[PDB]
Amino acid sequence: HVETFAFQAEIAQLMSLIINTFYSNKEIFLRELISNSSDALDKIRYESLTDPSKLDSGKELHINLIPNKQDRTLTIVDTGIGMTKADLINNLGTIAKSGTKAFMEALQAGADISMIGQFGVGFYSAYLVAEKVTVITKHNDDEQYAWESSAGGSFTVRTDTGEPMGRGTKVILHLKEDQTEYLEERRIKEIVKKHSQFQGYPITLFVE
Amino acid sequence: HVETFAFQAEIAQLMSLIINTFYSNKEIFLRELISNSSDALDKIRYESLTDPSKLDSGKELHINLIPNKQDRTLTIVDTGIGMTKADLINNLGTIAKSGTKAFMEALQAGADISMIGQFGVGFYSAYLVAEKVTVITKHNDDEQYAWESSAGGSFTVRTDTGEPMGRGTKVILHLKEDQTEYLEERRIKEIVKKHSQFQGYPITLFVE
Ligand SMILES: CCn1cnc2c(N)ncnc21
Ligand SMILES: CCn1cnc2c(N)ncnc21
Repeated sequence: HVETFAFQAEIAQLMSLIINTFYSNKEIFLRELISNSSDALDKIRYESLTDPSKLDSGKELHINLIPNKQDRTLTIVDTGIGMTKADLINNLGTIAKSGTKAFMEALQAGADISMIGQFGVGFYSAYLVAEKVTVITKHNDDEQYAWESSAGGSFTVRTDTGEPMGRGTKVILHLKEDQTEYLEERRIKEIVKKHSQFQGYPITLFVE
Repeated sequence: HVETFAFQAEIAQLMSLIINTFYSNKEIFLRELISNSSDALDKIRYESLTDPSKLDSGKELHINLIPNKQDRTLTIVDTGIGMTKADLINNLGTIAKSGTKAFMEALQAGADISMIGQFGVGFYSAYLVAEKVTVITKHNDDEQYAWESSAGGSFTVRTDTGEPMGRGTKVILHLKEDQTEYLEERRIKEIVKKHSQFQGYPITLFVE
């Protein structure tokens, strides 16, 4: 079945600022989520150094970028450590609150939105370009789940019925109608080469 | 007793470049290590969300900066997750190698040293200002250890005899003789306010 939850009020308010506030360097959402995938991979790798059996769910450590003009979605796939039910419901929220509140301070007090990842809340930069975000995720210790929000204050969590992925995370961006440039091959290569490309696992772009 | 180990050749070569290569924005070492402390704290906090008993070794989550003109040392203390014997010997090394090799690519191919933390190897920026670095560390699952290097290719690891700290990490910088400006109160406040001060735990400076 499906459970509906409210965002914490500060995450709710950050999400409203991102959605509305007119801002035209929206391409940063992609380095932020590639960066989140990098971290996830570092974590399952690190864990696998004292327990090779954590990799039983997959040896491959990579990030895939999969545009789809027909569904109008850009998907970021990584084979990182994934996320548990408590992560999606309570735990990531709690860790996010301070980063959030602080970021909202830096926003109304000078600084620009490109600095979201410096406060550990880059994930929400998805809402620059996406109307709905769907996250399919699987951690060694837990079931596969789907998390979904279109913002406006709430989110859903159901255990995921569909195709098993073994371990990792798949962020599905349902792109706003004026944001389709991010489904184009060379738009994508340009950003990926531009920003993120220090770290550090293979980033493969799937051509349609 | 004391065990002596060789650095991996790429860490050895990064450490030589940092030590020698004349470079005059050396104040970045401090945001890099404050940033490492921030991460450590995020990790023990995150872990404590599904197991409050991880905090049995200390509820306080903070970073202390302790200059000492007499011993000529600047110490960074955090009550983060700390580091185990395998972390100091094998595990952090392994995770560092790619970041390292890549950073050395960016160094001889344009980019400047301020970008060390972007490759997850900021810790080594200590050697801009320190001749010897001593690290006292304690993880819930392991004994207290001391790690020490003056570079030139090797490092030591002994189980730490002295004053128990409960949990966390204490980075002791034995400052080079021309680097004593980093023992001054307002030098320290200036850098700490300048760079790092988005995230996100209390940073307390101890006055002598
Ligand atoms: C910070 C939480 N978080 C955000 N993105 C991810 C991810 N792709 N994999 C695992 N955890 C994540
Ligand atoms: C990346 C490894 N690492 C570097 N610094 C620390 C630290 N203070 N506490 C825990 N781990 C650390």
